[PDB]
Amino acid sequence: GSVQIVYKPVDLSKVTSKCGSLGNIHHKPGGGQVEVKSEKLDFKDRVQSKIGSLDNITHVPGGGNKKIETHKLTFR
Amino acid sequence: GSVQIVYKPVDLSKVTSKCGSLGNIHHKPGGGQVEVKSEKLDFKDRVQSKIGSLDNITHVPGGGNKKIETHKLTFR
Amino acid sequence: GSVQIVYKPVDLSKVTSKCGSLGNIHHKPGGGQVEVKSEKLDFKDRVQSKIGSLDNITHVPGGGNKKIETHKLTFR
Amino acid sequence: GSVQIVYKPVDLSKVTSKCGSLGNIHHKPGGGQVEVKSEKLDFKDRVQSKIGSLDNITHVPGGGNKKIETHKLTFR
Amino acid sequence: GSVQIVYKPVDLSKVTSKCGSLGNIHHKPGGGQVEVKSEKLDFKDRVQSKIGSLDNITHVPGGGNKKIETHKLTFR
Amino acid sequence: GSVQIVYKPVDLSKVTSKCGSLGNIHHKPGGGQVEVKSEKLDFKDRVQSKIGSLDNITHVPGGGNKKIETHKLTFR
Repeated sequence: GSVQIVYKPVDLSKVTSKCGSLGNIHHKPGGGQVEVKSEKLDFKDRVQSKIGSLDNITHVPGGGNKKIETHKLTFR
Repeated sequence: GSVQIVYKPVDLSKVTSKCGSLGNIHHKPGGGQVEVKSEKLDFKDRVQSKIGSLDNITHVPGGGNKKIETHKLTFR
Repeated sequence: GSVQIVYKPVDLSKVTSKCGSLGNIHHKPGGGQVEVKSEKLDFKDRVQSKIGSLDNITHVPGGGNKKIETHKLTFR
Repeated sequence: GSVQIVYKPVDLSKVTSKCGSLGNIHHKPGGGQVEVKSEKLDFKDRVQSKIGSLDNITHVPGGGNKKIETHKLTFR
Repeated sequence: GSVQIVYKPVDLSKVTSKCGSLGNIHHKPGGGQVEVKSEKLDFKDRVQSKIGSLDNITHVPGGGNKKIETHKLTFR
Repeated sequence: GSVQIVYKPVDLSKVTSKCGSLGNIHHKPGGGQVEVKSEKLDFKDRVQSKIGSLDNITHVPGGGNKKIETHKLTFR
């Protein structure tokens, strides 16, 4: 019973993005107000909490192409 | 029972980004107010908390291409 | 039972980013106010907390391409 | 023609206010945003302008009784 | 023609205010944003302008009673 | 023509304010942002301008009673 696995992917890809000019981006928030009123937290595993986070972002890349992959062979 | 694994991926890829000019980005937040009122925290594992984080970001890269990958062979 | 593993990935990739000029980035926050009111913390493992962090960032790289990878062979 | 004026008002008044206790007043605005876009102003007399005034007030007096009066004899 | 004026007001008044206790007043604004964009101003007389005034007030007097009066005899 | 003026006001008044205790006043603004963009000002008389004044006040007197008066006899 010669188990045999020849796992062999190939990949010849491209993720291009040609752009002319990024200009005149304004972003002027106006404050606000948050108020959490809790008692206890008991986080236990892989928790990713964000309690009462008033914030702003301006993510303006000239690129932004993401090519995520994943492989796995859970042999038993 | 000669178990055999020939795990062998290939990758010939490209993630390019041609851009002209990044200009005139303004980002003028206006404050705000946060207020958390908790009692106890009992974080226990891999916790990633952000309690009451008033903040701002301006992430303006000339690139930004991300190529994440992952492999695994959990043999038993 | 001559177990055999020939784990052998290849990688011929590129993550390029051609840009013209990064210019005229302004970032003028306006303060704010935070107030946490807790009693006890009992962090225990791999905790990554940020309690009441009022802050700002201006991350403006001429690059920014990230190529993360990971491999693993948990043989038993 | 002995013109005669015997202008003579009297006033025996009271403006009282008995109160027990002023307590637990909260006032938590949430920001906002204004934007005026004008060209010219040409104010000329007794003008009382307030252009684009984002503001807040908390006027909590233990009194507040106002007794305004006015007299006049424009004789000719 | 013996013109005669006997202008003679009297005033026996009171503006009282009895109060118990002023307590627990909170006032927590949350910022905001204003933007005026004008060209010329040409104020000329008794002008009282307030252009783009973002502000806050907390006027909490234990009194506050105002008794304004005015008299005049513009004889000709 | 013996013009005669017997201008003679009287005033027996009181503006009292009895209070118990002023306590626990909080006032926690949260910033903001103003921006005026003008070219010329040409103020000429008795002008009282306040251009772009971001500010705060906490006027907490134990009194505050104001008794303003005015008299005038513009004889001709």
